[PDB]
Amino acid sequence: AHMMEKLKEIEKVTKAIKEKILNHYGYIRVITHHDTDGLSSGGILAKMLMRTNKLFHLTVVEHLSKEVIEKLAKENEVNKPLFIFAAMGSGQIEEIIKHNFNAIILDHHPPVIKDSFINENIIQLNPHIFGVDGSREITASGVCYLVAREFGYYDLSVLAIVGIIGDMQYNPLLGLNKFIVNEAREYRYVKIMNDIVYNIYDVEIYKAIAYCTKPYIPDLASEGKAFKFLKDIGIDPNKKQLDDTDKKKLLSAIIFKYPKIENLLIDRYLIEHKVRDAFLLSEMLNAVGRNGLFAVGIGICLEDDECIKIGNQILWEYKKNLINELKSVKLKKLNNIYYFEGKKGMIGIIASILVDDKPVIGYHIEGDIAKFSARGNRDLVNRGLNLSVAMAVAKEFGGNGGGHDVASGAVVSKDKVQEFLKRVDEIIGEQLR
Amino acid sequence: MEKLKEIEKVTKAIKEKILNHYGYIRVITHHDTDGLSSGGILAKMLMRTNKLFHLTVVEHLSKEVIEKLAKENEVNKPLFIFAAMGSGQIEEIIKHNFNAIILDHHPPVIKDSFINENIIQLNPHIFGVDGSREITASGVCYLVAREFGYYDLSVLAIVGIIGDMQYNPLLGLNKFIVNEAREYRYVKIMNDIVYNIYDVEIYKAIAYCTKPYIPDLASEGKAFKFLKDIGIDPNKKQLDDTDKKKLLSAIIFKYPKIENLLIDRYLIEHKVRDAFLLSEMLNAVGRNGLFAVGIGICLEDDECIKIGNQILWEYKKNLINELKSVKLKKLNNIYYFEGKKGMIGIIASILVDDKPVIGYHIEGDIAKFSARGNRDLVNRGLNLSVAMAVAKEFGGNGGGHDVASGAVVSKDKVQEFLKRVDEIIGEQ
Ligand SMILES: Nc1ccn(-c2cc(O)c(COP(=O)(O)O)o2)c(=O)n1
Ligand SMILES: Nc1ccn(-c2cc(O)c(COP(=O)(O)O)o2)c(=O)n1
Repeated sequence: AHMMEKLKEIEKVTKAIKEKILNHYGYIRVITHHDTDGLSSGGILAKMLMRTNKLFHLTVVEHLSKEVIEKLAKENEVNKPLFIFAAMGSGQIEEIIKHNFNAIILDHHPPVIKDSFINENIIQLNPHIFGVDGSREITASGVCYLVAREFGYYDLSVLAIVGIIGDMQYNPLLGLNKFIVNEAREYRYVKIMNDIVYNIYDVEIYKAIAYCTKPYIPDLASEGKAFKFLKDIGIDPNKKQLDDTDKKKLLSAIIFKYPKIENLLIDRYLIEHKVRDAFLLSEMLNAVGRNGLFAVGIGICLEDDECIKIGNQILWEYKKNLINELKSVKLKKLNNIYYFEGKKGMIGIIASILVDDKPVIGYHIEGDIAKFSARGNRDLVNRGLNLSVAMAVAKEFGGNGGGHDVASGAVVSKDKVQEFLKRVDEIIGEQLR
Repeated sequence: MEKLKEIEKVTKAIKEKILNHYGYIRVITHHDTDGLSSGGILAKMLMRTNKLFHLTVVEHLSKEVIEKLAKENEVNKPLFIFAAMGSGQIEEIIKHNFNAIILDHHPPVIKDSFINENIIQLNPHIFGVDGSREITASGVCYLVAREFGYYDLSVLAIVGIIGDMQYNPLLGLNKFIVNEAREYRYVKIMNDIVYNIYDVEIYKAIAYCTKPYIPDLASEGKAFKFLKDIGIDPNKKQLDDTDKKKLLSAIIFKYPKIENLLIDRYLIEHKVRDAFLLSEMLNAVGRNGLFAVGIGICLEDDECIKIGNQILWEYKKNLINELKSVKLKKLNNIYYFEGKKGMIGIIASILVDDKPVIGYHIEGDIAKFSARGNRDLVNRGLNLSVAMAVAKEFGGNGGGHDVASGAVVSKDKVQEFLKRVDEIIGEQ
C-alpha cells in the first residue's frame, strides 16, 4: 500500500531507459508537443541529455500523424538515431514499430500496446501499464522526470511541477504528481504556500485582476473596472502583492460579483527557477507555445534571460488578446447549457473559461461541418454531468462525439446545429435531474 | 571601427539569412575553448530568434566528415553554420553545395564574403584583420549576435579570447568587444595575481599552475613548503596585497626569467565568474570529449558546471604528471615529443621557447600532430599553417594558424617531421 512499491516496478523500466541513453553514441532526436507539458518535458530532456554528454536535435510537432512519422523515418536511413518521444508515441506505436525506430516513448496518454519492452529496440514508459491514470495522476513532464531522477537530477522536478499545472492536474494533487511535489519539497526545490491567485503575476494587482482567466470575472475584466474596485475597498491598486488584510477585504467584496470564491485560493508553488512562480511559468510557456515560439520556450526552461524577457512580453500580449476575444463572445442561453460560435482554435479554451454554473459548448463551422467543444466542471460532474454520453448523441445527426465527463467534442453537418444543441440540452437536463 | 562598418555588411546578411530560414539548422564547432564558446554564443542566439537547431562538435573537419554531413542534404536541406572551421575546407563545401554560413578566423582559401548565393563566409582575414591576434571565432560569432542586440553574449567572446591566447596584448576587434562588454556592465577588469583565479588553497593553485609553469613548485609539498618559508598561510584561498607582494618578490628573485604573474582578471556576468577559470574549465571538458557538458557550462547549468570543476582538476593533475615525464627530442629547428591525445597541444604551448614545438599521438594507424610557436617566432617568418600543409605529401592533411596548426599522417612520423623541420628552416 505504498507509492514506494509502485516506484520499484517503474524503476525497472527507468533503469533500462538510463542504460539505453548512456550506451548510445549516435545522434539523438527528441520529439515533443507544443503545450506547457511538452515544452517542460523538452526542457527536462534537454538538461538531462546535456548532463550525460549527449548532444541532441529537438523538434516540436502539434500532431504525430502518419505523415510526420514517415517524414521522420527518412532520417533512419542515414545514421539511425535514437528517438525520444515525449507526450506522444504510445498511440502511434504501430507506425513506430513498422518503421523499426530505435526509440524511447515517454507518454501518459492511454497506450495501444500495454508493454514496457516492445522489442529489442523500443522502450515504452507509460503509467497506464503500472495502473496509474495519466489524466489525473501524472503528466508527460512527470514521466520524463521519473527518468531524470535515475541520474539523480532532482533539481528538474521544478519543470515537472510546471507541467502538472499546465495539464490541470494540480487540484486535487494525486498519485505520482503528489510524490513528485513532495520530493521537490524534501530537496528544497519548491515551497508550497496557500495564497490568492492574483499574487502569482508579480504585476500591479489591478492588471492581475483585469486579465485573469482562472477565474474569469466579467465585471472586473478591464484595467478601469479593476482599479475602481480596488480603490473602493481600500487597497492600493498599484501594489504587486496582496497582504493578508488585503485578501480578506478583497474576498469579502468580490463574493458578490463572483460567489464561488474557493476558486480564488490556490496552493502556490515557488520554484528554484528564475521564474519563481510555477503558475506564472506555466502560463508563460503556454502563451509562447501558442505563438509558435517553441525554441524560445526551451530557452525559458533553460533559464536564459532574453527568452524570459520575450516570454513575459508574449504572455501579456496573449492575456490581453484573450480578454478581448472573451468580451466578443455572443453567449446564447438554452435551458441547461450555454453555447456560442467561435474561431477554430479558441472554442475549447474559451468554453472552459466561460463555465460557471452550466456547461458551455462552443462551435466553429468549416465547410459544411460544425465542430463542437463542450466543457463543464467538477461541481457539475458531481451533480451527474457526463459530456461524453451527451456529445455522443451526434450519431443521431449523422455525426459522432465523445470525450470525458468534463470535456468532450463532436461533429455534425452545418445545418443540423440547432437541432443537435437542443438534443444535447435535453440530455444534460436529464443527467441533472 | 572603420572595419566594423565593412564587417557589418556581412553580419547583416547573415542575420537576414538565419531569420528567413525555417527548415533544419546544423551548427558545427570545434572542441577547443574557442569552438565551445562559439557553440554557446550560437546556441543562445538561435534560441532567442526562435530557431531549433542540431549542434555537433567535431575534432577535425576532414574530407570524410564533410561527406557524412552532405548526405543530410539529400532529405531536407539544412542551413549549416560552421564555427571555427570551414574556410580552409571551402572547396569541398562548395562541391557538395551546402546552404552554409562559415564563421572562421583561420586563413581563408577563397577570399570572398559572398561565395555563390548559397554560401556566406565571414572571415576576418578578408578585411585585413589577423585571426591570430585581433579576433577569435567566438568574437566572429559575437559580431553576428550583436546584430540582434545580444550584448550579454560578449562574456563568451571574452572566454574565447583567453582560450585562444589573444588577451595579452589585447588588440583590435577583441579590444572593441571587451570595451563593449565593459560599457554594458557585463565584465569588470581587475589586475591580480594569477593564483587568485582558482579559489582553491594557494599551494594547490601554485602546484597545478601552467601559466607560468614552475617545475620546482609543481607539487603540493614543494609549493606548501615554499609558502610556509616566506610567511604565507598555504591554506588560504585568496592572497591579499601583503601576501601578493611577498610571493612576487620571492618567486621573481629565485626565478628572474618568470613572467605573467600579474594578469588583468575578467570578472564576467556568468555563474563561473572568472573568465580565465571558465576558459580552463572549457578546455578541460573538451579535451575529455565532454562536448555537450561544455555547451551546458556556457548555458550556465549547475550540474554541468559541477562536472566541469571535477574534470578541470583531474585534468590539471594529469597535465602536471605529463609535463614531468615528457621526452623532448631536438631536431634541427623544432622540438618534438609523443603524448596523450588531450595534452599534446597544451604541452607544446607550455614548453615553447626559442623553437617551435610539435607534439603527436598515435590512434589506430594514424598519428595526429600539434605544432606551436610564439608571436616572436611568427615575426621572424614562422608559418605553421603552410608547414603543416606538407602532410598532403604523405597522403594526409594539415593546416591552422601561423602560430598554431595540426596535421594527420600514418606511419610517416619521422619522415614528415624531417620534411617540416626543412620547411621551418627555409621560413626562418
Ligand atoms: N468523437 C470524439 C471527438 C472528440 N473526443 C475528445 C477527446 C478529448 O479529450 C476531447 C475534448 O477536447 P475537444 O474535442 O478538442 O474540445 O474530445 C472524443 O473523445 N471523441
Ligand atoms: N587540417 C587542419 C587541422 C587542424 N587545424 C587547426 C585549427 C586550429 O585552431 C588548430 C590548432 O591545432 P590542433 O589543436 O592540433 O588542431 O589546428 C586546421 O585548421 N586544419
